[PDB]
Amino acid sequence: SKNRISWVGDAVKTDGKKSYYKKVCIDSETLEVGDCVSVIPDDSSKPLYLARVTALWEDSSNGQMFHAHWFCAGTDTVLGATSDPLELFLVDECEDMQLSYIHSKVQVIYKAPSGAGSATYFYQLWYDQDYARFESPPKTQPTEDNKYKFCASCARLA
Amino acid sequence: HRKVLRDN
Ligand SMILES: [Zn+2]
Repeated sequence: SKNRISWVGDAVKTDGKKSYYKKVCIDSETLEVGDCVSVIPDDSSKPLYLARVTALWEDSSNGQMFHAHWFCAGTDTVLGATSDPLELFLVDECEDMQLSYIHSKVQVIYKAPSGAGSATYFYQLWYDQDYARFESPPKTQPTEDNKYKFCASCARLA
Repeated sequence: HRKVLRDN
């Protein structure tokens, strides 16, 4: 909840009706144009709305405002849900909005296209096939007498 | 088109 709201810096453009700014302080946090921001929906139950702050201005009419450029999640698309809650999509949805509606500052990055990467097998845990369990890998050490042919599973199964 | 219509 944003209650203490102060402009940071002198105004960058003036409409003679709006006065635009580059930065605003809200509570302790400082927020610039291009930062991203979180908004609680009209339905508190629904997930948070996320947006980029594209402009900050003071209106003769209306007060201390910003323009939200919305993101949307998978569930707002043909896709239904999606594997990662952190996943987001650009969408051409906007709104002027009072700065006091801002829940929190958030971090949204762009994820450039990646390549397949190293296709190698990996393991993390040991499977006790007798008792149907996963443990952390047993740390059974070899001697220097049998290092050259050591099998950890021979060692335990003896 | 607006997406947040509450007032407070
Ligand atoms: Zn817009």
